[PDB]
Amino acid sequence: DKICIGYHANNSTTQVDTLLEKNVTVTHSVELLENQKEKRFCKIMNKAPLDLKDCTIEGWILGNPKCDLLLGDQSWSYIVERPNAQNGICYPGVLNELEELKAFIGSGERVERFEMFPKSTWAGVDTSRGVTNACPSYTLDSSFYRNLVWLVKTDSATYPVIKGTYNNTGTQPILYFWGVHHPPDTTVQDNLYGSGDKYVRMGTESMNFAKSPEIAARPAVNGQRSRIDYYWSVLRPGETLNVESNGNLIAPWYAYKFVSTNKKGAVFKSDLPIENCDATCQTIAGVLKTNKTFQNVSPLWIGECPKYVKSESLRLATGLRNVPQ
Amino acid sequence: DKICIGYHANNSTTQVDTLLEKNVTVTHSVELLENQKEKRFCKIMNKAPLDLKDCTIEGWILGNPKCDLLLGDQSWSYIVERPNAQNGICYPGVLNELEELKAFIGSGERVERFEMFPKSTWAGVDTSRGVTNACPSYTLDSSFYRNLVWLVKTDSATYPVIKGTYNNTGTQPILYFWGVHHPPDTTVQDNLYGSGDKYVRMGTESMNFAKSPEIAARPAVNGQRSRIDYYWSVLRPGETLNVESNGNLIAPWYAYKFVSTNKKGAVFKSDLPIENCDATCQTIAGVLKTNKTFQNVSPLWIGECPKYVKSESLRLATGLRNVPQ
Amino acid sequence: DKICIGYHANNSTTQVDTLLEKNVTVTHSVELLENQKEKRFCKIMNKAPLDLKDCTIEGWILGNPKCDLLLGDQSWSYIVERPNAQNGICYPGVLNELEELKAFIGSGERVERFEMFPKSTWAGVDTSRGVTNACPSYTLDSSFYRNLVWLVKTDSATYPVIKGTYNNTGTQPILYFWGVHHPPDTTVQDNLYGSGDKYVRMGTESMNFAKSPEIAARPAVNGQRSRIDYYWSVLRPGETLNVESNGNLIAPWYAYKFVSTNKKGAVFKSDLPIENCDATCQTIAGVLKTNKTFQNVSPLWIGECPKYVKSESLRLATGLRNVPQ
Amino acid sequence: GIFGAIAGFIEGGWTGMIDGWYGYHHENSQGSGYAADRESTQKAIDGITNKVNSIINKMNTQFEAVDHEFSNLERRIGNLNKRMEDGFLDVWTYNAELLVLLENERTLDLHDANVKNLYEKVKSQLRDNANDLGNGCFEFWHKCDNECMESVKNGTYDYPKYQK
Amino acid sequence: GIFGAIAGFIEGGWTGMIDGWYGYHHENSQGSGYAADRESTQKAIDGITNKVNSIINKMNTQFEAVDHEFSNLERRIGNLNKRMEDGFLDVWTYNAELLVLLENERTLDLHDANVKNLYEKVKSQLRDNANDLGNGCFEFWHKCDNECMESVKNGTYDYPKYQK
Amino acid sequence: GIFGAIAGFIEGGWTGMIDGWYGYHHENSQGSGYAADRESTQKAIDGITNKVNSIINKMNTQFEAVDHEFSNLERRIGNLNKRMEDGFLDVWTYNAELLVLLENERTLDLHDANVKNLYEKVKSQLRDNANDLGNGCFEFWHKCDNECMESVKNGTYDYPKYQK
Ligand SMILES: CC(=O)N[C@@H]1[C@@H](O)[C@H](O[C@@H]2O[C@H](CO)[C@H](O)[C@H](O[C@]3(C(=O)O)C[C@H](O)[C@@H](NC(C)=O)[C@H]([C@H](O)[C@H](O)CO)O3)[C@H]2O)[C@@H](CO)O[C@H]1O
Ligand SMILES: CC(=O)N[C@@H]1[C@@H](O)[C@H](O[C@@H]2O[C@H](CO)[C@H](O)[C@H](O[C@]3(C(=O)O)C[C@H](O)[C@@H](NC(C)=O)[C@H]([C@H](O)[C@H](O)CO)O3)[C@H]2O)[C@@H](CO)O[C@H]1O
Ligand SMILES: CC(=O)N[C@@H]1[C@@H](O)[C@H](O[C@@H]2O[C@H](CO)[C@H](O)[C@H](O[C@]3(C(=O)O)C[C@H](O)[C@@H](NC(C)=O)[C@H]([C@H](O)[C@H](O)CO)O3)[C@H]2O)[C@@H](CO)O[C@H]1O
Ligand SMILES: *[C@@H]1O[C@H](CO)[C@@H](O[C@@H]2O[C@H](CO)[C@@H](O)[C@H](O)[C@H]2NC(C)=O)[C@H](O)[C@H]1NC(C)=O
Ligand SMILES: *[C@@H]1O[C@H](CO)[C@@H](O[C@@H]2O[C@H](CO)[C@@H](O)[C@H](O)[C@H]2NC(C)=O)[C@H](O)[C@H]1NC(C)=O
Ligand SMILES: *[C@@H]1O[C@H](CO)[C@@H](O[C@@H]2O[C@H](CO)[C@@H](O)[C@H](O)[C@H]2NC(C)=O)[C@H](O)[C@H]1NC(C)=O
Ligand SMILES: *[C@@H]1O[C@H](CO)[C@@H](O)[C@H](O)[C@H]1NC(C)=O
Ligand SMILES: *[C@@H]1O[C@H](CO)[C@@H](O)[C@H](O)[C@H]1NC(C)=O
Ligand SMILES: *[C@@H]1O[C@H](CO)[C@@H](O)[C@H](O)[C@H]1NC(C)=O
Ligand SMILES: *[C@@H]1O[C@H](CO)[C@@H](O)[C@H](O)[C@H]1NC(C)=O
Ligand SMILES: *[C@@H]1O[C@H](CO)[C@@H](O)[C@H](O)[C@H]1NC(C)=O
Ligand SMILES: *[C@@H]1O[C@H](CO)[C@@H](O)[C@H](O)[C@H]1NC(C)=O
Repeated sequence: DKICIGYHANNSTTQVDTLLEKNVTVTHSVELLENQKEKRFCKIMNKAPLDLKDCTIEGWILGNPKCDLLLGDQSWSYIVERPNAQNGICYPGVLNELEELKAFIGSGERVERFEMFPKSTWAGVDTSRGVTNACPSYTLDSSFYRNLVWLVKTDSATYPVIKGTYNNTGTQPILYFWGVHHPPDTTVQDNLYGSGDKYVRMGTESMNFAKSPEIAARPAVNGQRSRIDYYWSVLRPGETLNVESNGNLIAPWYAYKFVSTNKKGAVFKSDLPIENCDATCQTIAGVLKTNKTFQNVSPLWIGECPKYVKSESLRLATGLRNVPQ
Repeated sequence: DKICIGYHANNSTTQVDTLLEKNVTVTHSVELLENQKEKRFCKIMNKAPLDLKDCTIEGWILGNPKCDLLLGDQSWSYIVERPNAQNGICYPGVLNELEELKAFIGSGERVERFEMFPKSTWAGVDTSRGVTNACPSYTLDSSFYRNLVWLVKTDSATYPVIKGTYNNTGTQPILYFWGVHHPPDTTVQDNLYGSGDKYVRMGTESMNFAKSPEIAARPAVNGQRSRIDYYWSVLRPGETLNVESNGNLIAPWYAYKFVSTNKKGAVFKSDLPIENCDATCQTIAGVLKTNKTFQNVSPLWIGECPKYVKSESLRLATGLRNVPQ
Repeated sequence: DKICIGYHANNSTTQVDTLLEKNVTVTHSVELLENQKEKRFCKIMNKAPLDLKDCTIEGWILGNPKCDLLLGDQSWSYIVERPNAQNGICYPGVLNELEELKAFIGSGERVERFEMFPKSTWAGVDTSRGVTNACPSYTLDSSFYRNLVWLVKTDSATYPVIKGTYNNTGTQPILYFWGVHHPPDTTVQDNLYGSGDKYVRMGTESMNFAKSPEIAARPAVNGQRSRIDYYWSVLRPGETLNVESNGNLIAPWYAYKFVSTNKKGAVFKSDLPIENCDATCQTIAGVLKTNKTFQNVSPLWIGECPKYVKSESLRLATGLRNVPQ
Repeated sequence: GIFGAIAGFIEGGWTGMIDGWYGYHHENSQGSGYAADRESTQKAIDGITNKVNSIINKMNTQFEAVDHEFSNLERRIGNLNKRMEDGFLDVWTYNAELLVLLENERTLDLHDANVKNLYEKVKSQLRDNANDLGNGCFEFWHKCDNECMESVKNGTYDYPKYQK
Repeated sequence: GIFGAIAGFIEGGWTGMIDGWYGYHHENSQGSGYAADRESTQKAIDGITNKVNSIINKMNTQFEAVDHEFSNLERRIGNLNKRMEDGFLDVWTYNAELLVLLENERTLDLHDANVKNLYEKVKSQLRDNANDLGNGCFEFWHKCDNECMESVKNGTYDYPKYQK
Repeated sequence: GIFGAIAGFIEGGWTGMIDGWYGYHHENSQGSGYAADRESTQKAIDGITNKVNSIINKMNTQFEAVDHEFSNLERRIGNLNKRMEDGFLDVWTYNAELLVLLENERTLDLHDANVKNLYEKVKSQLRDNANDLGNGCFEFWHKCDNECMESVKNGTYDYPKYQK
C-alpha cells in the first residue's frame, strides 16, 4: 500500500522564456500580443471615413474642379489621402501654414459648404472672367477653384476699391480661404488690375491681414510664371470679417462650417481599400480585432487599440513546467 | 515541557495588494502617496507671489490704467493670474509673440519700472493728446497706457522725422514695448499723422525692425475700428536702441529692468486665495506639506514636490501577514 | 568517515548592493557601466571630422575671407566648432533661420563649392567695388565674402533691373545664399543704388521671395550703421532659380552642392584636440572604447555608443556571497 | 526548480492527472487512480489569474503617435517629435519584454514551491506509518483503504490509530 | 506562503508577542510567556528598512510639467507637449503601481521564509530530545527550566547532555 | 539566505574549492580533498549567463540627445526639448539602478537555494547510513572508500548494501 505526490503534464509543446532559461515548454500559457491585421479601412462608431481618392487635402478643400466628386458636405470618422493623388493646387503658389491647416482639418468631423460672398459683393469689377488653363475641369480647358473667385477689372475702366462683410451670427466656426495674385511683370499687372499701388486687407475681431503684390518672373509651373499666395483662417462664432481690396484679390466665395471633434482625429496616407465593414480599432496598417493587451502592427491608429510595441511575442506562462514521459 | 515557534499579530486592519493577491491585511505598512492639499497660495523661500487680481499679464505689463495697483516695482516667487480678469489690452490689437513673452516673464523674479524715453525725446510733435475712450482710467473716460505714448502731429504742421536713443550702460536686461497704429481709413491717417508714406523703425546691435501702416476698416472693438500692433523686446546689457519714425509710432515711454531666475518659474491660472502662510512645495491645486514620495494632486508646481502620479494609493507592506485568532 | 556540503570562496573584496542589503562582498561580479573616456576627437568610419578652427559655421559657409583655410570642398563624419571662434558674420546683419541652417548642415556629409552666378550675370552694374573694412582678409583692410557679391550702380548712371538664372540639371541639391542691404540713411541709399523704390525678388518652383530695403540708422557694429539681411535656401534637383533686382542686392556668387546623410549627424561645440586615431563611438566629452552596456560620460554622441545614464556604478553579482574564514 | 521538486526529486509528471495541476496517485487493494488536490490547485489558479489580470490592468494605457506633418524649416521640431515617439516606444517595449521574462521565472518557482509544500503537508501527517522513498512516493506499513486515503487527502489523517 | 509556514502549518499568529515579528512561546514548570527572537527580527527590520529607503531613493526625481501657452497656429507643438507630459506620467504611474505590487509579494515571502528558517534552526538543535508535533510546537522528553530554554534561544543548546 | 544555507547553518565557505561554486569535502582512509559538483554548478552558470545576456540584450537601445539650437523666441520649444531629454534620462537611470538592486537580491537567493537543494539531494540518498550534524556535514556509520564516495557524488549511492 502506497501513495504518491506529483504534478500535471500534457501534449503541449508551447514554450516560454525566463531570465534564467530560454525555450521552456509549459502546460498552459497565454499570448498577450496581437500580430494579425486585416489590410483594409473600416467604419468607426458606425461612421465611415473620407476617401479623398485622386485628390489631395489641398485640392479637396480649395475646390479644385477635378475634385468635384468631394464637393459639398462631408462627415468622417477619419480621413484617407492616397499616396499619389494628382489633384491639389493647380495654379502655382503656396498655401501658407499648410501643416497647421492639415492638423486643424485632422481635428474635425464634418464640413458644410456654403456661399459666404456672392460675386455681387464685389462692385464695379469683373467676376466672370477669372479662369486659367492651369485649372481645367473635366469639361473645359480653363476654369478655377469652386471656393475662390478671381476678380479682374471691368473691360476698360480701372480697379475700384471693393468691400465685403460676413457677420458669423451662427454657432459654428467657419473655415475659409483667399489669395493674393503675384504677376510675372508690370504689363500683366496692368492688363489685369490697372496701374497704381495695390493692396489686399482683411479684418476680424482677433485677426488682421495686409499684403501687396510681389511682382517678379518665376520658373514656369503648369505653364504659369505667376504665383498665388493662398491663405486660410477660421471665423469664430460671433466674429465678423471685413474684406477690402483695390487689386490682385482672389476673393473667398464658398467656405465651410466646421465641426471640431475634441477627440484625437486621424489623417491616413495609405492605399488600402475602404470596405463596408465595422471596427473598434483602426491602424494605418489595418484593422485589429483583438482582446489582447499588446500589438506590433502600427503606432498610428484611431479608436481603442492595444499598446504598440516592438516585440515578436509576449508569452506568459500560467501553468507549470511540462515534463511528460 | 514544550516550546513553540510563531509570529506577530495585532489589531491592524490595514490592507495591501500583491501580484497574486488583493486585499491582504498586514501588521505594519507605509503609505508613500500624498493626496491631501491646502487649497491656497503661500510664500516660497519666504517670498510672496504676485496677484494680478483683475489684470491680465498683458494689462499689467503694458500699463493699462485700471492696473495702476500693480504699477512700479514688483518681486515674486511666482505669478497668479485670475481666470476672469477684465483688464488687459484695452485698445484693440495684437501683442506679437505673446506666448513667448509670457514664458519670458514666467522666467523672472523682479521688475523695476523706469522711464526710458521722456516725451521730450520726440521733437516737433504732440506728446500730450494721445488718448482714447477705449482706455479709460478709474478717473477719466479717455486715457492710454502708462508705459506707452501716442505721438500725434502738432496741431497744424506735418509729422517730422523723430529719433530716440537709449544706451543700456547698466548690468540688467531691459524689457520694453512699442506699437504701430493701423488706422481705418485715409482721412484718419491724415488727421493724425498727415499725408505721405510712413514708417516705424528700430535698431539695436542684434535686432532691427521696420514696419508701415496696414490701413483698412476692421470690425468695431471697444468702439474702435483701428488696430494697434504691439511689440516687445529685450535690450541686453551693453546694447543700445535707436528709434526712428515719421508717423504712426506708439513710442516706448516706460520700461522694465528685468531679473532672470535661471530656475523654473511658474505662472498659475487660478482663483485660490493667497494667504500669509509659508510652504516648501506649491501646486496650482494647493500646498503639499509632506515627507512622502508620491502625490496625486497636480503635475504643475513650484518648489520641492513629490513625484506626480495617477495612483489612488501606493501602500507598501513592511510587516508580515496578519493572522490573529 | 564523513562527507561535507559547502560552497566557493576567494580573495575577492568586490561588493554589490541589493534591495535588502548594501555593501555585500561576492565571489564574481560584472560591471555594466563605462566611466572612462579619451579626451579627444577621432575618426568615424575611417572618416575624419571637420575642424572649423577660428571660424564659426556662419563664417565658414558664407565665405568670410579669414576662413579661406576652409574654402572649397569638405567632407566630414562630424563637425567641430570652437567655443571662442572669432570669424563669423563680419558685416553686421542677421542670418535668417540660422538654427534650421545649422540643423541642415548638421545633417550633411560633404559640400562641393562651385560658381553659380558669374559677375557677368549682372548686366550694367559694378561688380568690382563691393568691399568694406568690416570684412578684411589677412592681406587687405577691405574685402567681402567669397560666396557673395555686393552689386553697386555703375560710376554715374542709375541701377538697371538685373536678372539671373540657374537651372539645377544635376542630381544634387544646392545650398546657396544672398542678402538685402539695409542702408542707414537716404543719401547712402542714393550714393550706392540711386533713387526710386527698390526691390529684391527670387523665384523657384517651390519658393518665392520679395523684400525691399528697411532704411534706418542703427548702432555702430564693426564701424557700420548699415545692416545686411542674410538668407539661405536649397535648390532641389530639377528646380531652377530666377533672380531679379533693381537695387540693394547682395547677389549669390558661389554656392554648394550638398550631400544629405539620412543618418543622425553631429555638430560639437568643444575645444578638445582632433587626433589621428580611430573610434567606433564618439561623445562630445571624448571617445569610448568599450563592450559595456551603460556609460555616464555624455548623452551627446555620434556612432555606436552605450546607453547614457546617471549612475556611478551598475555592478551585477554573478557569483555567490563571499564568506572566507 | 529552486525548491527542488519539479523536475528535481520528483523527476517527471503524470499526463494521467487531467483534473488539476497538483495531486495524488494512490495504490491499494481496491485499485489505484489519479486525483488532484483541488484546494492548492484552486489557490494557485486564483493567484495566477490575479497576476495575469494585474499585469493586463497596469498595461492599459497607450502612448499615441500622430500623423502631424512638418515643413522644410521645421526639421528640428519634426526630429524632436520622432525622438519622442521612438523613445516612449523603446521604454514600453523594454518594460513588456523584461516583465514577461521575470514573471515567467517567478511563476515557475511558484508552481515548484506549491508542489514541495504539498509533499511536506503529507509527510508531516504520516511520520512513522510510512516509508519515504525520497522520490515523493510514500509506502505504508499498515493497510489503507479508500476512507483511509481520503482522510489523508482532506487532511484529517488520524496518526494515533495506525501508529501501533 | 511559498515556504509553507505563515498561515500554513503554523496556522495563525500570537497577538501576545508584542516585542518582535518572530519568536517563542515556551511552557515549563516556572510558567510560560512570550519572547521574540531579537536577532532574526532585527535582521528582517534592517533588510526591509533598506528596501523601503532604496525604493524612496530611486524614486527621487520628478518630471516637471509647464504652464506654457500655445497660439492657434501652434496646435501641433502644443499637442506634442501634451503627449509628452501624459506619456511620462503614464510610465511613472505604471512603474510605481507595478513595483508596489511585486515588492509586497516578495516582502511577504521574505517574512514566511524567515519564520520557516527559525523553525529549522530549532529542530536542527533539538533532534531527539523532543517531539515535533508538525504545527511548529516541540514537546520535550526531558525537563527544561529557564536556563535550559534560554540556551535554546541563544543557540547554545547542549544536545549531548539531555540525550540520555 | 532565505533558504537558510549560505552563511546560515553552513556558516562559511571553502577557499579550498577552486573548481566550482558548489561541492564536496570528503574524509576517509585514503585521505581527504575538495571536489565541486560540476552538474549543479554548470546549471547555475548557464542560468546566470542567461540572466546577464538577457539583461544586456533588453538594454540595447539608446535614447539620443541632439545638438539642436534654439533662438531667443524659441524658449518654449527649447525647454520642451530639455524636459524630454532629461525625462527619458531619468527613467532609464531608474530602470537600470532598480533592476540591478532587485536582480542581485534574487541572484544571491538563487545560489542559496542551489546549495540547500544539493544538501537535500545528499541527505535524501543517505538516510540511515550516516549522522546529520546539522552544519551540512554527514558522518558515516560504515566505511566509505573512493568508489564509495564517487557513487554518492554521481548520485548512484546504493542504500540497501550499506544499511546492514
Ligand atoms: C515661352 C514663354 O515663356 N512664353 C510665355 C507665355 O506662355 C505666356 O502666356 C501664358 O501662357 C500660358 C501657357 O499655359 C497660358 O496660356 C496663359 O493664359 C492665361 C491662363 O490661361 O492662365 C489666360 C487667362 O485667361 C489669364 N487669366 C485671366 C484671369 O485673365 C491668364 C493670366 O493672364 C496669367 O495667368 C497671369 O498669370 O493667363 C498665358 O498668359 C506669356 C504671358 O506673359 O509670357 C510668355 O513669355
Ligand atoms: C457707426 C460707426 O461706425 N461710427 C463710427 C464712429 O464711431 C467713429 O468715431 C469714433 O468712435 C469711437 C467710439 O467709441 C470714439 O469716439 C473715437 O474717438 C477717439 C477715441 O477716443 O479713441 C477720440 C480720440 O481722441 C482719437 N485719438 C487721438 C489720439 O486722436 C481717436 C482716434 O481718432 C481714433 O481712435 C483712430 O482710431 O478716436 C471716434 O474716432 C468714426 C471714426 O472714423 O467712424 C464712424 O464710422
Ligand atoms: C561718428 C560717426 O558715426 N561717423 C560715421 C562714419 O563712420 C561713417 O563712415 C563709415 O565709416 C566706416 C567706419 O569703419 C567705414 O569707413 C565706412 O566705409 C565703407 C566701408 O568700408 O564699409 C567704404 C565702402 O567702400 C563702402 N562700401 C561700398 C560697397 O561702397 C561702405 C558703404 O558706403 C557703407 O558700408 C554703407 O553701409 O562704407 C564709412 O561709410 C559715415 C557714413 O554715413 O557716417 C558717419 O556718421
Ligand atoms: C531646365 O533644363 C531642362 C533641360 O534639360 C529643361 O527641360 C526641357 O523642358 C521642356 C518643357 O518645359 C521639354 O519639352 C524639353 O524637352 C526638356 N528638355 C530637356 C533636355 O530636359 C527644363 O524645362 C529647364 N527649365 C527651366 C525653367 O530652365
Ligand atoms: C453682427 O450681428 C449682430 C446681430 O445679431 C450685431 O449685434 C448687435 O450689436 C449692437 C452693438 O454692437 C447691439 O446694440 C445690438 O442690440 C445687437 N443686436 C443683435 C440682434 O445682436 C453685431 O453688432 C454685428 N456686428 C457686426 C460687426 O456686424
Ligand atoms: C554706449 O555707452 C558707452 C559709454 O560708457 C560707450 O562706450 C565707448 O565706446 C567707444 C568706442 O565705441 C570707446 O572708444 C569709448 O572709450 C567708450 N567709453 C565708455 C565710457 O564706455 C558706447 O560706445 C556707447 N555706444 C552707443 C552706441 O551709444
Ligand atoms: C529556441 O527554440 C527554437 C525552436 O523552437 C530554436 O530554433 C532556437 O534556436 C532556440 N533558441 C535558443 C536561444 O535556444
Ligand atoms: C477589496 O476590499 C474592499 C473593502 O476593503 C472591497 O470593497 C473591494 O471590493 C475588494 N476588492 C477586491 C478586488 O477584492
Ligand atoms: C559601503 O562601503 C563603503 C566602503 O567600501 C563605505 O565607505 C560606505 O559608507 C558604505 N555605505 C553603506 C550605506 O553601508
Ligand atoms: C473527510 O472525508 C470523509 C469521507 O471519506 C468525510 O465524510 C469527512 O467529513 C471529511 N472531513 C474533512 C474535515 O474533510
Ligand atoms: C546564553 O544564556 C546564558 C544565560 O542563561 C548566558 O549566560 C550565556 O553566556 C549565553 N551564551 C550565548 C552564547 O548566548
Ligand atoms: C559512477 O562512478 C563510477 C566510477 O567510480 C562509474 O564507473 C559509474 O559508471 C558512474 N555511474 C553514474 C551513473 O554516474
